[PDB]
Amino acid sequence: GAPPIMGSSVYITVELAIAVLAILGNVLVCWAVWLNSNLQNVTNYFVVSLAAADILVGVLAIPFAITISTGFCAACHGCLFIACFVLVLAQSSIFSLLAIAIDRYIAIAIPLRYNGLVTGTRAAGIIAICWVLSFAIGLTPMLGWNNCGQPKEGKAHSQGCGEGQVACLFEDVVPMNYMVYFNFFACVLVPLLLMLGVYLRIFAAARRQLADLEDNWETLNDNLKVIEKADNAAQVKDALTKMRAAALDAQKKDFRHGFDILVGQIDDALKLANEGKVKEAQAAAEQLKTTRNAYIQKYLERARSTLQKEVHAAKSAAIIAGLFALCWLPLHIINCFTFFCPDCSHAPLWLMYLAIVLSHTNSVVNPFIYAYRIREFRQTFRKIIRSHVL
Ligand SMILES: CCn1c(=O)c2c(nc(/C=C\c3ccc(OC)c(O)c3)n2C)n(CC)c1=O
Ligand SMILES: CCCCCCCC/C=C\CCCCCCCC(=O)O
Ligand code: NA
Repeated sequence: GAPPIMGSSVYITVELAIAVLAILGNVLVCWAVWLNSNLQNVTNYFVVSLAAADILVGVLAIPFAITISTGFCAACHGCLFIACFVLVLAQSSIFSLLAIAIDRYIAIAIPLRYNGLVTGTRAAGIIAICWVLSFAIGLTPMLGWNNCGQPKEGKAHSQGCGEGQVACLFEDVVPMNYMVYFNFFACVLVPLLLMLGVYLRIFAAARRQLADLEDNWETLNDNLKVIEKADNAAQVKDALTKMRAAALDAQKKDFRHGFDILVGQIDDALKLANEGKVKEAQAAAEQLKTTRNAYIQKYLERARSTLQKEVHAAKSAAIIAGLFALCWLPLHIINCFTFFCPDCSHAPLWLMYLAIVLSHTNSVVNPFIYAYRIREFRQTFRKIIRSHVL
């Protein structure tokens, strides 16, 4: 049996190395939001509420993890705070993720009423409510759902613990039924499943909007080409009416003239054919071709350009929410095993160290996703390096 101090120096070093990277990267995000006003919006106010949770991980949660690793003697309730504080920071992070997904869903689904729903002051109050709920969910064991009533007297005397003190160990103070049913299934697994469902509606609604533009465009141009080889005066009344319903369906100030000019030329062709004049109406329809291929077609590509921009942000936020579940599921399934298969042997200590270290890594990857995926966060970052390194 090798001395345990050697088998722990690499653990403390990895925990301290991750803590330093968690404090620097996330503070840099909070510094860019305060500096650039373009980064000040409802979406990023939830990013700061998440970066603040990642900062406190490397400031308090990681020092708490190194402390409990020793099993030091302390009051049973004082040990509960050191063991369950990371649950508070993990709860608000889930709330920030679920809040960002809802905000992006409103932007793509209801863009006309987005400015009326979300507000700088309405989002700030949601953050405060989420932080209060995260303390309630995270500190549930301190309200009596703990193992203080049945302390392990054999280990208390072993660490030389005084009267009333116990060996601060997570599995000995936090019940497993709380970690698996109340924390994992209810407060972690269920919220993540909703995030998966909200993101499916976002990408599906975006695809539906793209299909309308192409379908509304197909109904526009292909219907006008029908009248170029027409037969009766009513045969063009159908095709011009098909383009009229598609002109308004696609309209849903640079295009304000563009549609008013094109729809006006359309109505000046129904009546021209409403009187039997088929050849005179087709001549007025070539005037639509200029409008179609000059003053309106730029809108269908600008609207298509904005949709692709908005979806790109939905992927960037979904990548972050996906990386959160990846870093936290291994720890939760280990608990599931210890709780569901008692005949099984408990997971070895070296695997417990990998699951905990992996769960702390989540507090480091988020500042990297903002840069590599958001252009404005990159440039604001770079201005901080240039205006600080010198
Ligand atoms: C809520 C997240 N969480 C756990 O899930 C958890 C846990 N500790 C255990 C099991 C024991 C353990 C683990 C590592 C050790 O040395 C470093 C050790 O000596 C014992 N678990 C299961 N902790 C970290 C203290 C925790 O905060
Ligand atoms: C950037 C990292 C900031 C945190 C640095 C501090 C890390 C260590 C924190 C407290 C360790 C727990 C204190 C326990 C007292 C000694 C235990 C013992 O001697 O048996
Ligand atoms: Na986190």
